Amino acid sequence: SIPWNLERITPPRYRGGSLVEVYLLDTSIQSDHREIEGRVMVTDFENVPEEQASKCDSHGTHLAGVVSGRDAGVAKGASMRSLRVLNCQGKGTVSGTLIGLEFIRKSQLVQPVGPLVVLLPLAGGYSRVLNAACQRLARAGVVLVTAAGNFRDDACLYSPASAPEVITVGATNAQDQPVTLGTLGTNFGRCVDLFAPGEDIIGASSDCSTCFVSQSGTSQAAAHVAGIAAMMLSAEPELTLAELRQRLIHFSAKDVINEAWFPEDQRVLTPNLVAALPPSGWQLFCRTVWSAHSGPTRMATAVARCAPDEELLSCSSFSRSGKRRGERMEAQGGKLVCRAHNAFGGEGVYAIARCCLLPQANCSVHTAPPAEASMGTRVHCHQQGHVLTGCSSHWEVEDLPNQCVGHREASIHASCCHAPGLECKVKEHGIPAPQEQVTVACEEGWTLTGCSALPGTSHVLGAYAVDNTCVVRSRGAVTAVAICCRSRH
Amino acid sequence: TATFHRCAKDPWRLPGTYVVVLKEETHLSQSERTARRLQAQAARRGYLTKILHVFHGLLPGFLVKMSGDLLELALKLPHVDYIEEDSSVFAQ
Repeated sequence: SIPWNLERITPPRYRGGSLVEVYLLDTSIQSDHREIEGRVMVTDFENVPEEQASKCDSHGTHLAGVVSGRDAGVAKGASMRSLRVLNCQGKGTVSGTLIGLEFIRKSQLVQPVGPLVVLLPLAGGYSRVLNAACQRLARAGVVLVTAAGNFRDDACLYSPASAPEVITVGATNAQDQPVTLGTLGTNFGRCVDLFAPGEDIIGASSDCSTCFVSQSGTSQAAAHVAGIAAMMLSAEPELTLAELRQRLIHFSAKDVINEAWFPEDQRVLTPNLVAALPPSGWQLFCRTVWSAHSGPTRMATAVARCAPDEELLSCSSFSRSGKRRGERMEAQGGKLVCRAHNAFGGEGVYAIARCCLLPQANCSVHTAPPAEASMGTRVHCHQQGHVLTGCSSHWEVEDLPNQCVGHREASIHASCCHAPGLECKVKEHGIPAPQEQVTVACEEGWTLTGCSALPGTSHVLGAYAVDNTCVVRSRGAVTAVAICCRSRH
Repeated sequence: TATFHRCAKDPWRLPGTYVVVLKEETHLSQSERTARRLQAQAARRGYLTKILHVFHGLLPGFLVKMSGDLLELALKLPHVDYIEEDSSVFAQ
């Protein structure tokens, strides 16, 4: 009797979000439906293009039910306010959505409440102004959850999906696989943060006040995360956007999606995560941030940045062709970023950042230039009490304990932090004949902070952290090297 | 120097309406005078315009119904950061 999707987001151990309000920008809704009656308030804001109450109310009514519905909701009896920005055929405009977002911000200024989650179950093409408006509203301290989009495409090409400071949600089904929708289906890619149940989702039907219908889509999926976020914020009202995103990632089910469904290039870029509520001491959260592809230009660099309240603990790079000049950790505005260099004749590279929540942290980078005509380039965290959390390396040519080692022709960069509460170890795995990739994983209860390939003459395409596993990609032998840390209390 | 943008998905474009986005610092009062200045300059050139909405709260600027002929002119208005042609969004 428990709907598959509500069971699916239930953690392995488990016992609303009442001080949180959720805003919904969608179609009009049947507010007196028994699932939501009394808990959803219609603002009567409307801004919709020109084109039956039940048909018109269908999409928004269902979504309101998914978030907060009395029987089939995620955050049963959480408060919602709804704005109408989609018409009866489910169509809206960017300007309309802009005005709705502005309306939410004005209301908050006029009458402040607690944490606000804004659900945007809609998508259009990439929009500079819509993305800026979402970024702005997020920097004002609001949480935005949006649909990845249903075009079986890279979500970075749509908005608000592609806006970096919103949480973008793809749809998976009861088999934990990406949802197909006609000839299309859930979007994917590095602009998608995680997936959630988005097929055969039962919820309020606007056909009648007690009726129910089953719907599919990344809107439904986004509704699940909006409700999960409402619950997380109710329990921990002080969470920042970065802290909330790291928890969503951490409490998600890992690696249950079969990546073969995605096109080849998008498999590394797409988080294999299906959302779940927390099971409900301090511990170390890290996440992997992929940059936009740098592009083919000769002096092209890709940059991966952490949130302001995160630390960058390591930096790797990847290229499909393998034509790359590595990566470096550098400071911008006084925050370290991850910067990768394309090979002059290459198609481009990704920079890949490992971003962690480490408050009691003073970190820094140590760099040594190429040693040349030596064994190799070395550098290490020299002072006592400091731990190495990542190694990086970048070179200028086209041909070639607490310590990082690099090729004799490359510069070497170590990330060093003073964090006494922290313990780290290095685990290595080498494969003589790499079939395609070599991986090594941190032990259960440890967090991967750093992932790299042991230097040599291997034609490695690069390396990246996938959750707590270090992956090195190859075209002697190839060795994956993971740096793992955990708190000690 | 201000730039112009429209949806790369052609069928999703809504020409004839534009979002004029002003520089971050721009104050509501300046936004309103910029919009009045556009209508006036537009009028001297024979063009009807309609200011559908002035933004304050997240993003300074305004929504204007006008011919695209006026975009070069609008891009030279004071305080303009960029202008984006409106486009469609769809329930997912």
